[PDB]
Amino acid sequence: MNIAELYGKMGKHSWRIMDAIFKNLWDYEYVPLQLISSHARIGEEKARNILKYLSDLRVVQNRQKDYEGSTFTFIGLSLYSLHRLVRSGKVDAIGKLMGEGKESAVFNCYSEKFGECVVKFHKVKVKEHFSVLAIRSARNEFRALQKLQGLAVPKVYAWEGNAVLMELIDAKELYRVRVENPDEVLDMILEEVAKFYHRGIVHGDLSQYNVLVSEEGIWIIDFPQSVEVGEEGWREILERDVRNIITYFSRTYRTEKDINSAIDRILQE
Ligand SMILES: Nc1ncnc2c1ncn2[C@@H]1O[C@H](COP(=O)(O)OP(=O)(O)OP(=O)(O)O)[C@@H](O)[C@H]1O
Repeated sequence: MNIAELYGKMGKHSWRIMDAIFKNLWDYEYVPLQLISSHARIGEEKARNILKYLSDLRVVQNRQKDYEGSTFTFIGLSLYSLHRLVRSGKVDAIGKLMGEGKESAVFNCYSEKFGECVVKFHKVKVKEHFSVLAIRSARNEFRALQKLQGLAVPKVYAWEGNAVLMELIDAKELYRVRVENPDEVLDMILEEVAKFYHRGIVHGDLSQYNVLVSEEGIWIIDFPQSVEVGEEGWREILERDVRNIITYFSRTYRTEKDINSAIDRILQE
């Protein structure tokens, strides 16, 4: 069922129940029914009924093991985030899915103010909380993009929940394009990485899947794993972006660039 049809099934009472989940995410995964109810100002039995219906529509997940509590699914938190974008007047209509995998769903959408955009809905210290982590990814991407404005990255328009609204780039992933000047394209990527670094940003997942290319040039996208220069492991993360992109060019084009020199060059600037 499309996100636009799901959006159409939501009434004001539904939105207010979901606001009440969202505002309490910071201190529960499963927000207790009693608090959803007290925040939304909707009676308990009726809140319970709205939630069971939201569950049938896969917007929330309701649990009853320790206590009656509710949290967003991916679809739900995305729907809610879109809602906040629509109410801020930044989006008018959501459009068709452009792609989805492991980390995000990316939709086309149209804005009167910003034109034809994408909205990217994000999914996903002890190494072994879905909503708060997806919203932190979203926000991280948004701030990185903001600090990078003016370079070859999308213009960024807004952030709500797990959603970032940004400019549609008319270009394809590097991986899907055979370039005939690979050395120059590799150098234009490394130069942009140097400009990120001068702005205090490391991309954090640079690859052939998030450099976009056309006749016009390249763009870099996808910044939810980006860190600031000075954060823990930043330098090793920058090295991994440089090594990885250079390795992709070596494998695909037998480009000859030396990894350690490329990094030293970026770092000394
Ligand atoms: N601003 C945009 N303009 C054009 N297409 C985009 C834009 N943002 C995302 N896309 C398309 O959607 C795909 C997935 O988005 P993105 O790479 O940012 O998310 P991801 O979840 O990290 O996936 P990936 O592994 O491909 O990097 C892109 O590789 C690209 O083809």
